[PDB]
Amino acid sequence: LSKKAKASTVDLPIESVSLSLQDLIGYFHPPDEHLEHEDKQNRLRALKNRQNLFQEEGMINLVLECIDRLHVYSSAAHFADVAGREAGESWKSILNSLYELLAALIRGNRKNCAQFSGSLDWLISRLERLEASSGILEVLHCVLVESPEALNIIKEGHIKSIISLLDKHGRNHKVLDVLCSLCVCHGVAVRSNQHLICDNLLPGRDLLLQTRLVNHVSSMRPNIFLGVSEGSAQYKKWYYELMVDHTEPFVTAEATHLRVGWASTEGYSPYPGGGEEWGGNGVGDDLFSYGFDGLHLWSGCIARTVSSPNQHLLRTDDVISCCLDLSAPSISFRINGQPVQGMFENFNIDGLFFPVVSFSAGIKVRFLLGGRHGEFKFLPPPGYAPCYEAVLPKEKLKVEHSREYKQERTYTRDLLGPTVSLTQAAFTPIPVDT
Amino acid sequence: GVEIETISPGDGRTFPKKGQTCVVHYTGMLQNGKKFDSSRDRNKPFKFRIGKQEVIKGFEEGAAQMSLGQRAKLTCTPDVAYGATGHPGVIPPNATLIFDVELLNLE
Amino acid sequence: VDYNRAKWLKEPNPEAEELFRMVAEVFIYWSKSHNFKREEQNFVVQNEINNMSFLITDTKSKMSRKGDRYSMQTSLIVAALKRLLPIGLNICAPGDQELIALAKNRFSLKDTEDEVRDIIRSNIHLQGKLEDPAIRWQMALYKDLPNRTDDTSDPEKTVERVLDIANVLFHLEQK
Amino acid sequence: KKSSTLQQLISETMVRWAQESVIEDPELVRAMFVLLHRQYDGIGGLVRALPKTYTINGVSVEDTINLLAS
Amino acid sequence: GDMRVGWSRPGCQPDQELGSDERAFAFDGFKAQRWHQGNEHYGRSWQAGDVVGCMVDMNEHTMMFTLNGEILLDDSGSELAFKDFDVGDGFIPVCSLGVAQVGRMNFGKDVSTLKYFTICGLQEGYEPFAVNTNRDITMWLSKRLPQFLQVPSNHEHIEVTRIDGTIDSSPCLKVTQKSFGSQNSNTDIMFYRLSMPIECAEVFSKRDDYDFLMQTSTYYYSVRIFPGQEPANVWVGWITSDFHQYDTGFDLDRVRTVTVTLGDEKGKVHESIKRSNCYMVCAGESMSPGQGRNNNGLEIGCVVDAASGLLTFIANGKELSTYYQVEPSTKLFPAVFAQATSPNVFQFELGRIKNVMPLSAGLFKSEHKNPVPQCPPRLHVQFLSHVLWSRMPNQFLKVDVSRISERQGWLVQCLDPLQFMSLHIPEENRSVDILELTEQEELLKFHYHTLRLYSAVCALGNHRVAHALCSHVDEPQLLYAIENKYMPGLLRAGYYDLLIDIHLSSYATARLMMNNEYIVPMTEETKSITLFPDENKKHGLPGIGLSTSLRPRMQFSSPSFVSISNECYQYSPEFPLDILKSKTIQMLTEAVKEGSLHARDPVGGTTEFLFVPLIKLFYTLLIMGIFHNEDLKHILQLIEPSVFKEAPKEGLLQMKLPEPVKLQMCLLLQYLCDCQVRHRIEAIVAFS
Repeated sequence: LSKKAKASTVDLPIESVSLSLQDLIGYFHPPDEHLEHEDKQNRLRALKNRQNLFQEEGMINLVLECIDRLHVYSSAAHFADVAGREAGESWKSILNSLYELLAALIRGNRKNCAQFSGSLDWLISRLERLEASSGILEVLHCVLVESPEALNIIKEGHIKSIISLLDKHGRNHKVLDVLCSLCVCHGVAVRSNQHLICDNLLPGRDLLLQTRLVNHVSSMRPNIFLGVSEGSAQYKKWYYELMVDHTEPFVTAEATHLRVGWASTEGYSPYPGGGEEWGGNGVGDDLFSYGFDGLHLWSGCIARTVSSPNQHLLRTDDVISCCLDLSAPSISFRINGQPVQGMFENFNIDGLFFPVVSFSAGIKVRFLLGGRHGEFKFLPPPGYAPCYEAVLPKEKLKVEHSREYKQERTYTRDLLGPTVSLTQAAFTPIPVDT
Repeated sequence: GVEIETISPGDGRTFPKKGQTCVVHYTGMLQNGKKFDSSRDRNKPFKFRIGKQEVIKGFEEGAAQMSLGQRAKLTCTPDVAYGATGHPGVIPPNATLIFDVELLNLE
Repeated sequence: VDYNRAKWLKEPNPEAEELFRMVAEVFIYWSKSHNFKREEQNFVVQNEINNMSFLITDTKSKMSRKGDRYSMQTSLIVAALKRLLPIGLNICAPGDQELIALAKNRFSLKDTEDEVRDIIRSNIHLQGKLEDPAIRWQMALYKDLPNRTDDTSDPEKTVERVLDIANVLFHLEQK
Repeated sequence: KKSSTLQQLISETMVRWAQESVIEDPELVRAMFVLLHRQYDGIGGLVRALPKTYTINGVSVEDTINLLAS
Repeated sequence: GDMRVGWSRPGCQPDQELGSDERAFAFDGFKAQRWHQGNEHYGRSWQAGDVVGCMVDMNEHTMMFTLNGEILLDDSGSELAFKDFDVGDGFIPVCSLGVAQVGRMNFGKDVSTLKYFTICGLQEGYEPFAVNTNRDITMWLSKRLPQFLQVPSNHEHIEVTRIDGTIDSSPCLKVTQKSFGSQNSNTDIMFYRLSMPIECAEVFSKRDDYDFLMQTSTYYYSVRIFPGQEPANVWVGWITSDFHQYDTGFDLDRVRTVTVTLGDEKGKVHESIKRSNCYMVCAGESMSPGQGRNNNGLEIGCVVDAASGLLTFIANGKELSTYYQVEPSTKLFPAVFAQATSPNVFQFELGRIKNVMPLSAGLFKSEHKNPVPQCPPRLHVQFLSHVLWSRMPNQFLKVDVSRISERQGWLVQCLDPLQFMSLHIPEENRSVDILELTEQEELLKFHYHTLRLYSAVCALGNHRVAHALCSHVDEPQLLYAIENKYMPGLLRAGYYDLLIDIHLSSYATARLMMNNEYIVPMTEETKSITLFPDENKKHGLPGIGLSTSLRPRMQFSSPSFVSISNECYQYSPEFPLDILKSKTIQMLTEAVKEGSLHARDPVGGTTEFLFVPLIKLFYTLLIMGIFHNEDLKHILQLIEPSVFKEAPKEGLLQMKLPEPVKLQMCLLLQYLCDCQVRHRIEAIVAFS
């Protein structure tokens, strides 16, 4: 077929090769574990004798030659364009069967693996090809497990190729097993391989999953919903305060979380939107919340440092004044009465806003919402209104969990389905057309 | 060549001098936010002496120009942190390091 | 019984025990007699009684073709037996119900009264190892509150109750 | 009576396990029987230990520690 | 109201009605119906405050339901709600709640809390679902925020075909509509993205030319909208990992956005940053001048300059007016939002244009300087889906909220610390709780093998690699993994092994290797040793006593990464041994007490996962010799309270252990015998 002699004179025994490969795989199949011990030992002895006879007759090199001649082509369609449709339909299967036969030939045989250590370098050169990656990986695993000479042959380039296989083909645990075999074999460690794998896989922190301890973060909000619409009766400018009575900077090894600001719902639903409900995330960790932490303005899980007189992280005896102007969308902060040289603006105003504080363990804070719900320490800016004025006449102002589930006994925990939309929050009177 | 943001102000007068041992807590972070070191994780304050090349030099100037009791975020360029070689297995080549250093004590 | 069943469950009643004993013989005679089968079938078809109409009227206040005229499954006698079964279950306990269970299996393999009685009498002695939890913590947690007790039942009455509940259960699982 | 001794306790425990179940792990079987033989051959423990026993004076302790470290 | 309750198979979908398929058997009291693969009438309707007792008998394959104690009946006389179902993978309690519906599920951990169990079920030999459990059963509930997951090969509507890049073509990922032209076809919009993001430069610096192509940080990809698909229904661009907005009616004017304005002390706005999670354009408006709409497939090209964070678009060889400016370090996923109006919707084309690198160069660091476009198997097409579960945490923060006074406002206080271990997926830029790997299987397997690789790279005294690994798995993580009761068994074993290998294996091996050699200095302490503690020839507790035989010295180094001394790369990294010892003792006592009663929920899922890692850590510490005196007495009483009593509780020996646990107990007894032999040798030297 090669050398440009493509014609019907070709003598490819495609079906015969497929059948013979299946028969040989069955011939070299390892014994079942369910068998009796002595029968298993007899079958293992027969398998080892077959492997030794094949190796002495030089069948491994024949299999390698067949694999190489099949790999000169790049795809099933490319093979079929020269050999024919019937040969192309089984090119992939024949390659897989050849690799399986090689693995069965060398599996568990120290002598065969030691002899294959020489060709081990050629095997890895085609590890990246998708049609042969799994078979090459299995053969490599067998050889590395059985022969220390394979480990001695393995160098930095091969390890980097294996790590690149991780990088390109995704998360495959067989590659990790191969790396483990490279690190340790037969109770003897290879320091060079260990150092290479460490230095070439760990510092990237881009392939293996990363672990970390994260403080649980909860949120508190008043039962207030602020929204702006066309023809609505809701005031546009609002103001509230949060003052800190106590804050432990490090309750655990991770810094204490304390952010204050505003959050928006997802289109008139009372449930805060865009964020998870369990822990780890607070105000400003999504695009539905807008937070201040003393030094940074937080939004979309992104923090921008902001200047203020004697800027510092929120601590004891700190008063934060939050102002929300929905006329021209803006959110502003004032720390201890000093203005914060930063502002949120031009955010989505389709939805309901509410004051919110997010925190980890180790705080005492107090909402000041004006009136009989907390006297303001500072005079609110002109035009802005206290947050207690947004309470509906029937309801009573209350500070509660932003999410639905809190610490409680399991058999008393209330499971909640989807909640009705708070369409009555925005009072838009539409008279009958006359 | 390093620069410092305040987080919690210190006393503002007492600073490290030559021949003094700084006792600090720090939290080493990569520029993408991945933590690579933390003395608070080990629950053991880190002690290092000024001018003896005991630590990375950027951390050295940051701690030197911090004050007693102060907490600060230190940004260190690779040239003062680890350079192009990096730390094998921990720090990638040419990595800017962010530390959260609290200067607990001066001995 | 369906109306007042909870009250007898809360407070055991010798009258309920007598009623259960009563319907036990009714059920066993119902199972044994063969001509009675076609005889009840003929009586029901002559009356054209809906049978299920009584249960439909009961569950009507609570809103709760092939077998339109009559059905095997919804016999009135077996319905009464299954409604009174909770009384028997509350009178009995698993602690003798394990040997009552192999009493049913002996009945299935066709053991009659004499051998069933003597086998039960012989195998009551099989005690467990001195931890065995279900039995001891059930009965102990129940009766360590000392004042209330049901222990005034005689071994012969216990044997008779074992026998009759076993035969009722065996006939019920047969049909 | 009760075991009241580590050797008796181990001797009882190994036999009880072996006669309570057919152990499917050859490693477990070997460990159990090694332990039982050790319990019944307490003399052999000293026979093995004493040749590997050596005593030194107080002035060579540090040098012996360094040599053991190397 | 509209609520259902019953038993579901493990594979039950969270976004489908209970009983509307084969995966669940439910009772619906809103309409007094039974639900499995359809609807039938069964029972009556509850009112507010009712209690529905769900009953299953997997032996007889039966299901029953009771309302306030009374058994619900079928339309016929049958009490059984379901009669012939295969066991399959088993059944778990499940409930579904509609709009404004509130329910409570009680698994009967405290049987006294069950309202109608005694009335019906107690006498029928029905066990409460959580009767033999020590900890609360974890709860899983349908997720609210949709997430991007790979398109299944068995999807009803979406099919993805991977087309390899030839000499004259480019790699392509074609999205097709399976069910178009058949009814129940999804006319709803779908949100597709590529599995890997392009990350912008960390700091922004304010034929073709090979040098420019190598030095550039500009990447390109394209989307071909096929003829017959309306360009007004297709959006092309980039999204961030924050995008979760599944809306049937999508428009570019309603994407989440914000503007952070930073100014000086007195006005003087010095910067304004526009932030959003969706940087896309509509193909219909991108067309703009007059085209035939079908002469060739529309080719919208997206160009990202990461060195400057600039996003530009090309309609047909023509630059579009729409452009975006992203913040530094932004990770952007290629994304297409399409409402299918044809069996063939669109296709990603991962090629390149003049003077621009392909997308694979920026996606994969190994191809950072490879101009040839590539589509490795890691890159795939994901779609926004609602078929996901969320694990309700077993513990929440204890927050106390109270109105102090009218003047003082509302006090919110939280003092008790609480933490969870977060597993971060790097390519997807997302994080999960590591306890979700109980139900995520491929991630569980990969992370277990990652832990095995961590052990292997530091195995056999590789102190440098152990120090490096201390950066990736710190000791708070190790302690949390050791102590947590809800950890998967594989992860628990892996973390125990990782702790042992990083911090304890070297010295444990040194002591075990010097174990069978007795070098006894001749000192007064040695001379004071006697075979028996007192005149009564009673054996002392093994290990407890005075031993003077020479032992290897135990030394550890601090795993600091700011130092440059390098002299700490000898010795294993330091770990809190007192804390580890106390936790080991407490956990072993708890494990003995809990495994005595043979609970249904052992830590790790099996008794092996509960005991083998814990006993391995305990044995390692015992080999190291950290235990002393009272701790030795406590552990010996845990092993065997009767024999080791000092003058109904059963130790680990009389506990009906599995075979691996028996092997570890054999190791422990071997060490105790070795301690006795060492004491005998020291006494012999003292007498001699």
